[PDB]
Amino acid sequence: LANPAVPWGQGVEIERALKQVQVEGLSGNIKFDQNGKRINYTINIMELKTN
Amino acid sequence: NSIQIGGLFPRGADQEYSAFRVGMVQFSTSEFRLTPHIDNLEVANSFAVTN
Ligand SMILES: *[C@@H]1O[C@H](CO)[C@@H](O)[C@H](O)[C@H]1NC(C)=O
Repeated sequence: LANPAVPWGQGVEIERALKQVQVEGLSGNIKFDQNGKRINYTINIMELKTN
Repeated sequence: NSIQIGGLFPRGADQEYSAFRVGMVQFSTSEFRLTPHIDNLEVANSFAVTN
C-alpha cells in the first residue's frame, strides 16, 4: 500500500519467462500469448450415449 | 465540532466536486463543521481505490 507504489524490475522478466513457456501436460499443448490467455489448445467434443 | 470525512473524486470529475463544495457552503452550520479530505484517483483502478 506504500504510496507511490514502486515495482521490482525482475517481475517483468519473470512474466516474460512464464509467458514464453511451451510444454505438454494434462490439458494438452500448453502455450500462452502476450496477454496470458491459452493458445493452441484442444477441446474435445464429447457426447453421452447408451454405452 | 470538526467531523472528518474522506472523499474520492475520479480524475476528470469537476462539476461533481463543484456541487460538493457548494453543498458544503450552503449546508454549513454553527453547530458542527464537516472537514473533508479530498484525494483524486482512477476510479476504475482497484489498487488506487484500495490505497
Ligand atoms: C496456435 O494458437 C494460436 C492462437 O489461436 C493461433 O494463432 C496459431 O495459428 C496456432 N498455431 C497452430 C500451429 O495451430
